[PDB]
Amino acid sequence: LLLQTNLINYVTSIRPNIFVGRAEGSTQYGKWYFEVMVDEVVPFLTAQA
Amino acid sequence: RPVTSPGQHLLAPEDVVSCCLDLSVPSISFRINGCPVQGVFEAFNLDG
Amino acid sequence: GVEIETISPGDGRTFPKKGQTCVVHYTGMLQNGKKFDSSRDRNKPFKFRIGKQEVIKGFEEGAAQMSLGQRAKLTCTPDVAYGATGHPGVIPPNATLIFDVELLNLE
Repeated sequence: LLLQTNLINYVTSIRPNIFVGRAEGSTQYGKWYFEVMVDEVVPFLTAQA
Repeated sequence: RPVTSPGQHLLAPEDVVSCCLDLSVPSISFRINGCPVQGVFEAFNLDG
Repeated sequence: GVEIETISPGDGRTFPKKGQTCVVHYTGMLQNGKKFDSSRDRNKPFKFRIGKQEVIKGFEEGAAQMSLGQRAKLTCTPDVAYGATGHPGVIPPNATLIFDVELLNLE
């Protein structure tokens, strides 16, 4: 019923400029693969996650 | 929506994660270090 | 009673033993609700000794089923938790409680 308050951290994101899509035949056969690496933990920086 | 898999944890340091997509049939499947995860997505619009 | 979903890193062998202190960094969460209590924002470890029967049954039960270093997603039922009338003024009646704990406890 009443309003609530809480601290909250940022959530932000970035993209490669890698565009694809199912066209009417020139879809470039719809097949790409991801890969990521992380070299950190930092489970609790200040407060939340 | 948790998924059962071996080696369950958050994104630990020194790990590999990836994915694969098919535009023919909507099928988004993921995988991690060692083995793939037991969960995919399907049946979504792809008009963009 | 308790159905944890642990997380890998940590020792994973040194279980708690009776009559000893257990540091935590619990952050409460209501079922389909909001945060109501936490110690990370308060910056205090919240030491407590198992065996004296002062903390809630579900929290100590979940702490019993784990060991040093490993994070977890504790779940508690209303009967195990406050859910007969509820903790007054904060928890409603017939609640179902969630917790997640990290620690650097001595033994």
